[PDB]
Amino acid sequence: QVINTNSLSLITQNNINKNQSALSSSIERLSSGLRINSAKDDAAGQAIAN
Amino acid sequence: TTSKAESTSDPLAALDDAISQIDKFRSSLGAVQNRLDSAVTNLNNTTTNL
Amino acid sequence: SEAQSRIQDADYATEVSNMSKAQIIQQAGNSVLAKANQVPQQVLSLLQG
Amino acid sequence: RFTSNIKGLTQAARNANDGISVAQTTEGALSEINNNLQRIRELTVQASTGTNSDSDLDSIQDEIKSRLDEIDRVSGQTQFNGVNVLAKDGSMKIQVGAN
Amino acid sequence: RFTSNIKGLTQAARNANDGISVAQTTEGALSEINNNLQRIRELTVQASTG
Repeated sequence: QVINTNSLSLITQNNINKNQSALSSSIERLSSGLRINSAKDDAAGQAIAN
Repeated sequence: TTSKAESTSDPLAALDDAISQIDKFRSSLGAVQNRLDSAVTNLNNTTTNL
Repeated sequence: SEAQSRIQDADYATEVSNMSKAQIIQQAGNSVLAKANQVPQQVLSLLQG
Repeated sequence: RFTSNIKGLTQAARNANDGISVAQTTEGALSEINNNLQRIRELTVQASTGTNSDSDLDSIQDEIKSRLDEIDRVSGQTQFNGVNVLAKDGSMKIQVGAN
Repeated sequence: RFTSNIKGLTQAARNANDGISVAQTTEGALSEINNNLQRIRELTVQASTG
C-alpha cells in the first residue's frame, strides 16, 4: 500500500546478495581444484598443506 | 670494514621458521577477512530492518 | 603426497552440485525480485489515474 | 467518547507495529551472533583432534578469538534509536491499549 | 534519525567491502612470497648435500 520504501524486494535483494557469495566461491573452487584458495577458508589446513 | 662470512649454522631450520611466520600472518589476514565478511552481512541485515 | 591430496584437491562432485544449486537459487531470487517489484502499481490503479 | 477511543486505538496500533519492528531487528542480530557461534563450534570440533601441531592450535585459537571479538562487537554495537538492545538485561514496555 | 542511521550503515558497509579488498591483495602477495620461500627451501635442501 506504500511506494517501495516498505518493499519486501529489499529482502529479496538481501537473499540474492547472500547467495552471490556462495555462487562465486563455488565457481572459484570448481576452477581452481583446491579446497583452500586463501586463508578465508580453514587457515590451519592451508598451513598443513604448505 | 669487512668480515668473512662462512654460512648459516642451520639453513633449514631458519627457513622453516620463516615459513611459520609467514603462515601465521596468513592466518591473521584470513581471520580478518572472515570477520569483515560477517560484519558486512550484519550491516546489510541491520540497514534492511531499519 | 596422498596425505596432502586429502586436505587440498576438493572433490569435484560436491562443488559442482553446490554451484548448480546456487545458480538455481540465484535465478529463483532474480525472478522473485522482478515479480515483487511488479506489485506496487496496484495503488496507481487504485488512484484511477 | 468513541472518538477518543478510536484515536487512542490507532495510536496504540502504530506503537505495536514499532515494537514488532524492534523485535525483528533484535532477532536478526541474534541470528547472526548464533551463526558465528556455530562457526566457533565447528572450529572447536576440528581443533579437538590430536593430529595437530602447536602452530595449528595457535592459528585456530587466533581465529576463535577474532570471531569472539566479532561477537562482542556485534553485541555491544547493535542499537535501535538510541537504545542498545543487547547491552542490558532490562525490560521494554509497549502500550497497545487505549487506557 | 532513521534516515541518518541507514545512510551511515550503508556507507560503512561499502567501507568494509574496501577493507576486504585490501586484505585480499595483501594475502595474494603473501601467498606468492610463500611460494618463493618454498623454492628457496628446495634449493637449500639440494645444496646441503656434499
